Amino acid sequence: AVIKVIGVGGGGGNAVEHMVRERIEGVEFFAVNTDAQALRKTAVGQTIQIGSLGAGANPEVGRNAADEDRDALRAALEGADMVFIAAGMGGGTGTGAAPVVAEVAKDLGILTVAVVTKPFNFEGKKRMAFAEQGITELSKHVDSLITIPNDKLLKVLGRGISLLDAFGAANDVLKGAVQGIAELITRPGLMNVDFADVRTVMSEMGYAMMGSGVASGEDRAEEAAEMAISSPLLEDIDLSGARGVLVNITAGFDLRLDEFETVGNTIRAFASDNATVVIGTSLDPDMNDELRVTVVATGIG
Ligand SMILES: Nc1nc2c(ncn2[C@@H]2O[C@H](COP(=O)(O)OP(=O)(O)O)[C@@H](O)[C@H]2O)c(=O)[nH]1
Repeated sequence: AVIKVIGVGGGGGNAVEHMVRERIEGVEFFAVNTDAQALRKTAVGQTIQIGSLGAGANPEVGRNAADEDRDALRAALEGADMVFIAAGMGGGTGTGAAPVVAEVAKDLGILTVAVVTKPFNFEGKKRMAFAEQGITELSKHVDSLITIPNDKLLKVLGRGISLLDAFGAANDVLKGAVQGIAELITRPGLMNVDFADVRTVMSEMGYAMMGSGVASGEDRAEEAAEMAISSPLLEDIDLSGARGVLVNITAGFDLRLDEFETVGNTIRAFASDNATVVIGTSLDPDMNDELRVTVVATGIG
């Protein structure tokens, strides 16, 4: 199983570095950027410089830069069963280069999943608009596109929170989407899913969203699953309208087979009977009494 994770532009590079620091098991990390100094400071193993004033923040340099290096991108990606593309949309490199990265992955026939953010509203109308044109182009070359509007992450951390901390939160959610999907394959627990099942729920489906919950104690299965369903990242989504649902139960060695059934029944309660629902587990030996449920609805709208 060969899974590659590609951070594109500055924000995406910070995200995959965060995934590298905290470890996602069984995947290869790449950083793609035009800024050579950015890639030198990055702690990711594989880095791919693409491309030949106030012209870096323009998506078209990013697109042209990646069009000029398709063969370099193609060589990094080939041989992969699943590619994840991480980017903060809104800039010049991520917004322009990520859809080229995607098209290259999908023209090689790889299951291609985008996980990207929309900028905070304080970043200005211009970056909000850039981000939306870039997501539109991205959605044409990806099997699933998971969007994270950064403003939802204020819904749990308000305050006069640090700009450092706001973007650390976006790093964390990007990592949770990637790890929620990937480690169902690379780190299965008692109930393993097939790669075919993962393929069926993500493939040629369009818009997706992610939600997560964690819980402890005798009822952790029900409360973790219901916390995921009511995650603010899923607020405006009618889970009964999603054509696909992927569910990752992550626990330690103490996962009970009746807890898996309880997460399953609770998710299937809110899911349409005409959807593809896939419930799998992941084994994290250092989780002791905590149970994580991550829900990915695909094929929405
Ligand atoms: N996850 C994450 N997102 C970021 C970070 N910094 C910026 N962003 C978001 O990414 C968007 C694009 O910025 P950036 O990646 O630096 O521009 P680019 O390199 O031209 O694509 C910004 O509008 C921010 O909303 C970061 O450190 N981590």
